[PDB]
Amino acid sequence: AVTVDDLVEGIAFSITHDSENPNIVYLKSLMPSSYQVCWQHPQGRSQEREVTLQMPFEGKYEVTFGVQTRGGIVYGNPATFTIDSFCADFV
Repeated sequence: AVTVDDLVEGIAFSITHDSENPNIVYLKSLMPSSYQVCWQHPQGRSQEREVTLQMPFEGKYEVTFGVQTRGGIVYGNPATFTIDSFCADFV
């Protein structure tokens, strides 16, 4: 079964700023598509494999990636991302 130490950014999942607008952040599962996944992120919870976040406010943010197993959901340690400047469009 998958463990906490498996659930590492760059391996089990990725977090990426949009190349054109860095206030857009893409959460993506790198697990096989048949895996049930779970995200805890700055606007709550999502079980979609790919999640888009539009973050208007400058700040430091956490994202936790979880994977459904036989024994319930296993969550990795939180990853962080930062938003460097304010984007009024996303308010």
